[PDB]
Amino acid sequence: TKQYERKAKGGNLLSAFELYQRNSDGEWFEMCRDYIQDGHVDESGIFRPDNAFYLRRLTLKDFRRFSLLEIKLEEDLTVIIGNNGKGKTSILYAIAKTLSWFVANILKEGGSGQRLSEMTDIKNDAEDRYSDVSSTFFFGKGLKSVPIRLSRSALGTAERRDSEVKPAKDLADIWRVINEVNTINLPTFALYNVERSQPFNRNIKDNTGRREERFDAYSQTLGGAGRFDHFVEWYIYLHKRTVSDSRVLTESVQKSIVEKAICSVVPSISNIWVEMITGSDLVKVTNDGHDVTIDQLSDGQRVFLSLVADLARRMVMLNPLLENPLEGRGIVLIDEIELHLHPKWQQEVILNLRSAFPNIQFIITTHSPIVLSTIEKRCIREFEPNDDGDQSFLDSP
Amino acid sequence: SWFVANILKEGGSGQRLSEMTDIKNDAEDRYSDVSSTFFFGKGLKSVPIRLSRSALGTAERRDSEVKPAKDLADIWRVINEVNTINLPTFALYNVERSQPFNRNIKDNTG
Amino acid sequence: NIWVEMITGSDLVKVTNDGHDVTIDQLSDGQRVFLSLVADLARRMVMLNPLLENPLEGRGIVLIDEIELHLHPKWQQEVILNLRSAFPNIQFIITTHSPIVLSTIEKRCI
Amino acid sequence: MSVIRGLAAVLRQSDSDISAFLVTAPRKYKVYKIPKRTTGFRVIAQPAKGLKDIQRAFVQLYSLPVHDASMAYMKGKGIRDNAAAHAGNQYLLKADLEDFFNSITPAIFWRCIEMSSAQTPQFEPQDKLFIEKILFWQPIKRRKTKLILSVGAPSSPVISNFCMYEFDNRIHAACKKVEITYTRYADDLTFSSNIPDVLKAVPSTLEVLLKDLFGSALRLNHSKTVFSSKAHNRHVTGITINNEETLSLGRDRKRFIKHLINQYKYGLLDNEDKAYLIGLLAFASHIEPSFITRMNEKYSLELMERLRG
RNA sequence: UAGUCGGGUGAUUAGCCAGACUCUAACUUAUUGAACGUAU
Ligand SMILES: Nc1ncnc2c1ncn2[C@@H]1O[C@H](COP(=O)(O)OP(=O)(O)OP(=O)(O)O)[C@@H](O)[C@H]1O
Ligand SMILES: [Mg+2]
Repeated sequence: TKQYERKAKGGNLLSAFELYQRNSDGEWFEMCRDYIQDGHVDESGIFRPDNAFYLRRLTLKDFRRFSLLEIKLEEDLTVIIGNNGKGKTSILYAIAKTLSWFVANILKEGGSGQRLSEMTDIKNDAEDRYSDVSSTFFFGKGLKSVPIRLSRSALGTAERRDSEVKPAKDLADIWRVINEVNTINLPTFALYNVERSQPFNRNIKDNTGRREERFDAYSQTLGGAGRFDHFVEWYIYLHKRTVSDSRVLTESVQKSIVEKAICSVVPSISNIWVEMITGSDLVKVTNDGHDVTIDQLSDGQRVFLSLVADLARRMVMLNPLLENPLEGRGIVLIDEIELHLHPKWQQEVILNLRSAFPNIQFIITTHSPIVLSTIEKRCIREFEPNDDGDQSFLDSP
Repeated sequence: SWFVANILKEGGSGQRLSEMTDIKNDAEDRYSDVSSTFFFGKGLKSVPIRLSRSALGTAERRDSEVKPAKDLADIWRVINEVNTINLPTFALYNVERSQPFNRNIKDNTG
Repeated sequence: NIWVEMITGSDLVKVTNDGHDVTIDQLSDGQRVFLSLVADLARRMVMLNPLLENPLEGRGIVLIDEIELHLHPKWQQEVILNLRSAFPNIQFIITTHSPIVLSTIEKRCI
Repeated sequence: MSVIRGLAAVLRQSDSDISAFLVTAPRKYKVYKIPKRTTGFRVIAQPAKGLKDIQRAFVQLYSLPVHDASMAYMKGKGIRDNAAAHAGNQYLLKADLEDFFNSITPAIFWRCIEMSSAQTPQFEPQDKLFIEKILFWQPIKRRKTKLILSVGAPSSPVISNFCMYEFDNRIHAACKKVEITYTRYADDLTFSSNIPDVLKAVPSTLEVLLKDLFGSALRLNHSKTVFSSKAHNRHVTGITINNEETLSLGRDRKRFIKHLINQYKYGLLDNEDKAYLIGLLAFASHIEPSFITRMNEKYSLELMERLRG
């Protein structure tokens, strides 16, 4: 026993929670809660937490077209460049499956994550017929490393490889158990790919779940396209209450925060509201100085609005104790950032997002040169024109 | 439903409770249970079962308990494949039984 | 190259793509979409003109929106000439917002 | 000549009782759990009393070759010798192996004893039955064909050094031609040099040589390769190297030792922490002996000789 | 710029004072067994 006390008094996180559970079965509870909550306001008026959370390194062995590969990532922004057939989508697919083991263990004790397919993800001519993926995360000077591995063997072979997932369960239990006694702010995870472009209709609703309770924010968050049909239903619920005229916020404040972010980021929308005088409920916007319903917008306009609106709702529900909810921790993945955008909008998208969301880590890809024209040179990674699965490390220009 | 599934095939699974309809709206325990007990003569006088569920985001979890029910259904299935026996019946008739009759019985299958 | 093959008592399609052999579900999105346009248009003309020495020399009208979708800069520079070389007698109406595509077309057509 | 007479003579017992006991020498083990320093358990198995005596006796009758670059489980040497050899070089590399003990089986041993570059001893063909029943563990009761080498048994260290003999022999001779230094502990590999862009090639060379000697049986753990230089932290088997090219206990451990002496000055310390403090000072004297000369200056020699055992 | 090494005060695992260094590039670990340092 004395060994845990000599570690805990030195500032180690995992030894403090071990004493709390063993002795509860109040000195050790406050050490756990303060490590998660401490921070200060900088000279520009932005809140910054004492302990950050992010990904440091990735590695791949006999996976799709790669024999062996390594890559190192930046704490703020990273951008990948190339042509058709070079592996850009296949990298984001490997990261997204790894994050699913955290989300499953915040919702339920002893939950289950996603798998690799034994039919299509193994390399076609590899002699040993199995594949592996490996990662490493950071969470401040209380614990400087957290490792994970996923693996699988080809269809019809006689010997099976195993995964190693326990270190992810150990961290996710601290966030789940401390939050039930007292309250804390929680992290965000999301993926957007090319399945975002789709048509819109009004005759639709879900009879599963409730759209006003805190844990709905994690529902279908790694699926590839956001549930914009849940945003409309939630925004109408806020209206019907506020019309009847600690640190939690009232529906009147929550409604005001979201409307300001939408008008600030999208170049050509200037106001939005709900109305219901005719017998039914509708959403209206002002666009080029004219007045329209959402179904009259062009595809380039609807796609950009749909992305910005869904992220803001999740940020506001998960951080109930901050003064400005858009400043919490998290990780976000986006593929093909210029889909449907005119060349005058393409050259300025990235810097608006980094202004509106100051503490998130972004990972992004593209195949056009105009988007880079304002970025610094330590944020960029690029493939060889000469490669055929030989390049074993990705590098800057 | 747990007896019927185990007579037909090895392993198998029954039905389960629903998290958004069946749990009482304001109970501070945040979980719900249903419990039963059967009899099968002087040599096997008690067989208990429990079904359970709980709300999402809690510190702990509740599971079901069903092993004593699987054990009895395996005896009926294993003995019958060696030498034939009689088997039990289970049924439910609801208010939905009153509906019209379709005279075109053209459908055929083997 | 492209051909039909049989494995495990089932038929399936193979292609050779930049040096290696694959199934259709392994291609990138910029490769699939471009294949899907050309394969559909060729069938319909082969079925409709049975009495020409080359079925693809018949007549008609075709509409296309957003030619630049999923293509990188070196391909979107040249796609128009390859289509017009393969279907000599069709009338085309086309739309775009990228000025690279225009860099090989005469001023009357715009 | 034969092992059974040799054991019976050295143990001073009748030889029929040796052959009667050895029939089921596998399965004579006890199993238990020990805690990790952060959270969780490690699982250990140890051979039953009396089977220990046969193992200690066997390693008297025979001897096997060992290369100079090995640093563990050998007499006279220790971890300070391993740390001292790299202390002059400004660049560093490290690597590791999967499942080092459990990966060894009788088929590996009987190949290595035969194909050797060195003077292995001869044996009677019929003694192989008794040799296998002395050296290996059967973990699963029904799968009677599984035999593996346990970490908890007195004979295992020697056998684990012998199996590496040709790997150490070749890689050291290769590094000497290019100005690179090599040493190996139980299962750590360490490389260093004083010129740039030479260390980048090495990981590829190891992976070829491993499959050439062992085939599928042992492999490199890809998740643990690390590079460092004079611009970042450097350590070897728990010992730190400073920018003045000398060995160190590190600032954080020095400051923690100062606190415990200050508790003793005012009589606040108690018997458990007093015993622990004496054990640390006995260790610290071997690695950084100039530290004690400063401690009996900041505190009186009078107080220091009272604390000392 | 920011990281990393550590001589000195300091009821001392904190804070503060002084002086140094850069190959894309450290993350402190396990007994009752084996080897080593110190008692007995
Ligand atoms: N199992 C496999 N074995 C070998 N090659 C494969 C395998 N699976 C896919 N490929 C190769 O993967 C490449 C496409 O990879 P991916 O779709 O990730 O690249 P991408 O072009 O950058 O994607 P995108 O631009 O749409 O984001 C193709 O060249 C294809 O031949
Ligand atoms: Mg000991």
